[PDB]
Amino acid sequence: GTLGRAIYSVGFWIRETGQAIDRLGSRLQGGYFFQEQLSRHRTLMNIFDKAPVVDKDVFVAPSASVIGDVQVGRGSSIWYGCVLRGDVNSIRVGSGTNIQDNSLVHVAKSVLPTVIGDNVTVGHSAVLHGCTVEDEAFVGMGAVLLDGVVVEKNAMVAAGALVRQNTRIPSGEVWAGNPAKFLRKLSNEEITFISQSAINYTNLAQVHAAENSKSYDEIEFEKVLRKKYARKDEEYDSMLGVVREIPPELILPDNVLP
Amino acid sequence: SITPSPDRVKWDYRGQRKIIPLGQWLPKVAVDAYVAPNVVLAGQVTVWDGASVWPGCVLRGDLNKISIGFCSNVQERSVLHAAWTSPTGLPADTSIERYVTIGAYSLLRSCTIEPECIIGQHSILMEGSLVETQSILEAGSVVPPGRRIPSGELWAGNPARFVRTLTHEEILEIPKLAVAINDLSRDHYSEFLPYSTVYLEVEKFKKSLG
Amino acid sequence: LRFGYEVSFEALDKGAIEILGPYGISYTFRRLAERISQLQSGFVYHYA
Amino acid sequence: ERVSTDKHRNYAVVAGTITILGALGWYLKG
Amino acid sequence: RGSFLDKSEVADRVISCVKNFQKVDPAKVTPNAHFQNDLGLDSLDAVEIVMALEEEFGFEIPDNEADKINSIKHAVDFIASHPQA
Amino acid sequence: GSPTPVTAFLSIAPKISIFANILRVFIYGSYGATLQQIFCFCSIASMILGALAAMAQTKVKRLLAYSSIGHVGYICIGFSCGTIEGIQSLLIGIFIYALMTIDAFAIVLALRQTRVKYIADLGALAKTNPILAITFSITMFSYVGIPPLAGFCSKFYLFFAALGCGAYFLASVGVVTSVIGCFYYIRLVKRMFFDTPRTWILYEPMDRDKSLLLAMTSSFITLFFLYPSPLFSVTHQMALSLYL
Amino acid sequence: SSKKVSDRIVRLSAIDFEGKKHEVVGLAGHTLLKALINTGLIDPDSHRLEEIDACSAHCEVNIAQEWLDKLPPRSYDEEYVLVRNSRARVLNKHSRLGCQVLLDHNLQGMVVALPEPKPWDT
Amino acid sequence: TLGRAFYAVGFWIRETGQAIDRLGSRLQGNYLFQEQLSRHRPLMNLFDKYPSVHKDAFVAPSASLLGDVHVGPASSIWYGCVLRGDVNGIVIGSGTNIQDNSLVHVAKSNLTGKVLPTIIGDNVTVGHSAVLQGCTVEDEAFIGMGATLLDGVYVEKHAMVAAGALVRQNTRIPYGEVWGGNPAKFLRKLTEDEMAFFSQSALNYSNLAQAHAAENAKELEETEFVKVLHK
Ligand SMILES: [Fe+3]
Ligand SMILES: [Zn+2]
Repeated sequence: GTLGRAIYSVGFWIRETGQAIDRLGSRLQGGYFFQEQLSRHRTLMNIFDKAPVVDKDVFVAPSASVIGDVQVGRGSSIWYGCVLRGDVNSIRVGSGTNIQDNSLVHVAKSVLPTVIGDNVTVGHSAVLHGCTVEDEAFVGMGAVLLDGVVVEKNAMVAAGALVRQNTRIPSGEVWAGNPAKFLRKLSNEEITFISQSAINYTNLAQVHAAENSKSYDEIEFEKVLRKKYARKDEEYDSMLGVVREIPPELILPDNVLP
Repeated sequence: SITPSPDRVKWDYRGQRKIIPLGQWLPKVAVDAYVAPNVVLAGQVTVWDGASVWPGCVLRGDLNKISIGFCSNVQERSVLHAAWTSPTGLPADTSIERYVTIGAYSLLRSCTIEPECIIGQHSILMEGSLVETQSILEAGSVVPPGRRIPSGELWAGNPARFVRTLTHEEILEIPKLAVAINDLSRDHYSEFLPYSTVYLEVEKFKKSLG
Repeated sequence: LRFGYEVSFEALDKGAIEILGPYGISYTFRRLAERISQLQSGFVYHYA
Repeated sequence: ERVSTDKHRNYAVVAGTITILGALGWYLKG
Repeated sequence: RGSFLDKSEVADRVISCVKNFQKVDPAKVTPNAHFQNDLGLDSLDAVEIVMALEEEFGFEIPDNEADKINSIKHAVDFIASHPQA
Repeated sequence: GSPTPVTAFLSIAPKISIFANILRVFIYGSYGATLQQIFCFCSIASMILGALAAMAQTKVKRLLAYSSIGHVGYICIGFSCGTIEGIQSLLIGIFIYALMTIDAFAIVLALRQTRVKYIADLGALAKTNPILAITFSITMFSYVGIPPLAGFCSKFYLFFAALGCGAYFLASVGVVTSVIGCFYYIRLVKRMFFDTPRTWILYEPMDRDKSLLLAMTSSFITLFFLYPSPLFSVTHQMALSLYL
Repeated sequence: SSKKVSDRIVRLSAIDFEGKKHEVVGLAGHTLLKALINTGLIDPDSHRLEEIDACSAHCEVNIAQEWLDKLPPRSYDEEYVLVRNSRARVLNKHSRLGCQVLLDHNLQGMVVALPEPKPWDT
Repeated sequence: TLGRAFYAVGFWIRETGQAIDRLGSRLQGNYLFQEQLSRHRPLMNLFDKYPSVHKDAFVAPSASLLGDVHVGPASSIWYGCVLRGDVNGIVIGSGTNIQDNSLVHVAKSNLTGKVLPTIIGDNVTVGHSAVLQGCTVEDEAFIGMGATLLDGVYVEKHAMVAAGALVRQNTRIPYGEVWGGNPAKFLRKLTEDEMAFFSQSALNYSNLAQAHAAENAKELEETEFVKVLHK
């Protein structure tokens, strides 16, 4: 009522005074400081009149930057800080696959388009520059794949491996080292581990997307719930006759639990 | 055929959240520690006092715990991750003890770095690896899963190989380096006020829209 | 020269003075503190 | 549209302003 | 004072328990003897031997551990290494 | 055994009330040399066994309990003299001991966040929490009776009351106990500052409620030697007003 | 000369109070207490500092007599801790502190027993 | 110094003003200041070491320029880049490109030795995931993809370090040579066709950077803002 209106007016005056004091302090800084502004960073970017086409189930991190001709299929994941800008060419990422965080899937020329198949992992900080990776492959963390490289189905490039131009990684084979020597044969248990890793990371992507697609109200509500349910007392709960069950909001899905 | 979602966020008006709590797991950052605004700590991340998490890196402890110890430095654009179980049957949580300097493009997964360690950039530590106390790995070194770096040694090469033993004078400089990057992190820390002023910008945007 | 080490240092400075000084005092006080701590046996009957 | 809708918070603000005024009057009259 | 049974006492008790079977004979029983082959017994005989051992020693043997008691040496090691015996 | 707030309250609050009660029932009512002899024997035992038992302790709470027992023994020397200066010294010692105990238990509750149990747990605290290490070392030295801090004021004025008391035996036993019982405080200070343990127990920061109280108490303890006239005058007036 | 960790791995077994058989994996040079804590049958917060002064017999494990001959004998401090921190003030003659049990390939395959856990909170 | 003292005083005044603003917001019932927003700034400064970036030079919003970077005209810094020059300056010429997810940073502390400022010339590609650490690269050069360059590394004009190469301290890559391998070593001499390819790649990549900057300079989407705000 009138009390609320008066308190709102007082708060407005106090807010104006505080903003004036903040501006005075910023002026006294000497102009060196760079004021923090809005985000200005767009996750999905349309370039060359050519828009990204991502599925409704793909988890694309807000820190991830997809630009231009990236087309990502069902159940895929693009993690935090990964860059996929198909502007001079196209990038086609299949279904059930994951491109982990801080990685880069760039394409060149205008022709060596970047193709990544299904149920394939491209590990942390991995660099791709126009590769053709087939289904159910495995590129390790830090592996860099140059122009025209082709990796066959069920083939592994180990961590920190340079794979040069026009090199073909054959099926059921592991390639490791700076000039990417042949290493091993990637046995059946390893292939099963590859498939299980793809499925588990798809589930982890679903969990991450569910957590990351929350607005301010959901974030605040779950923060309050987490703070209140962080620690529990059983003596007083038993004395009162209460249980204090964990809410379903903080229950992590069993797909990502050991 | 893939079906694009019409209600997909192509612009969040706010970058990636620095702290991403998964379920009941809330990332914990010590007040003395400095984590850059560009980092992403997701899941079971625990950064202790004096840590120097530098811009551009990511720590995703959703699969298993990730721990950064006292005065530990993790540098720009590195990646830290973990997974259930390891090839060595030891606990697979990523542990980095005190006085450990970790370079720019370090790719750490299920490592057990003992205190007072130096690790160069482009260094990769796969699952089950541990670098023992008072050890140095130079830039570009990659350790295979289950490989260990013995204490008091320097290692190098794309396959990790022993180069030479470490003299006491060289060993004593690891904590000095750790506290030096700690001091630089403290210098970086003073530029951030407790609360950002971006909410004024979002309120201005709301007023402009209506 | 023999007096400098055989008598002054080993027999007196590191010997009788130290045995009857910080060393023996430390040992006796350690054992006495242990014996006193043995009294607190954690028994209500003992306290009564 | 320009009113605070929390009755409890409004009463708390009124009590705080009353407290400040009372403390100031006590200091001036003491 | 004392949490594990003595190795010699365990060996003697296990040997005596094995000796108390009609089918077995004291001549062919040795500290390292396989129940199925050396003693000429059957699956039910081995199961009953394990049950008699656990009844004598007064503690329940897990299923897999009992399945891995196919020898007198294995039985002695398990009983001597168990704190509930 | 009791929860840390409970034991802090038990160590701080009942002491002053029971001692004021003792002054009002014994010094006023039943004032006679036999009561002072009883409390002299009790003070000798309290100091000697408190020092001896706290030397052998390896837990923070038990060490605090035995330090409390020893300081009660010092309050008992102040009582067992039973003069004007004796009662004034008793009151000064009670005030200083209450302040020091509030300081120590505030620090303990600050370290309770990470569940500190043993003396070794606070090892290498001079690196993780420097200012906390200096604050707790200052508290330990105050418990010792090092001059610049507040504990020494109560200490020497108790000893002065004992020298004007005629109780040379009591004063000598008290001072020998003061020398003997310094060792475990020094061991605490060593654990914070001198040791380099293989593994460190990182302690979470404080709350403002404990931090403000700890800052005020540490400032009072460290800077009490610059201005003890108010406390000395108040305690003298209280001792004089006990009778007239 | 690859310097892996599987060589340092020492594999042993533990039967806890209720009799369940457990497999415990710990590195050589790392104590049995650390190995059991990593396995998860000992509360990590109960025992944090691997020191005799900070040990209150919360790391106590009963070991077989045929295994006691493969590790160094109990020290005076260890015996004192066992005597003091016990239900009855007696020495179990088969129990040793987990802090002083330095794992090694000689002790690889050792079978230990974890007694009933004790409270440690205040 | 007096400048740093005034900087600290300004920080105190700004903190007090922001606290007053938040008090007024709480009085109004507006709790949106509690909304945790990204505080990342594309250009971040130290006390008196603000980065310089010429106009008509592309800097991606995800790129972070910390400290004493000195970007020149017509050059590009792409998404995910980190450019740290707090300990010592970073000089970056005209027409160069710092491609995606790259890092150009100066050494922290003086424990190893004197801190060498980072220098990058004109019309030079600086790699696609490179980690340059206080080195000098001359004009019309091609630092390769995911390449490590340690302090003291001097790459001459028209010289190539291939992808994945790790050039160690105090190493000089001479004119018209390719260096690669983890212990960076010479492989094969360059050709005038490859040098022309380097220059043409630099030019067309600067053009692509201009296109990216033009596309990114568009106004923020009110539709996307409303979509995020409402549910
Ligand atoms: Fe122990
Ligand atoms: Zn590219």
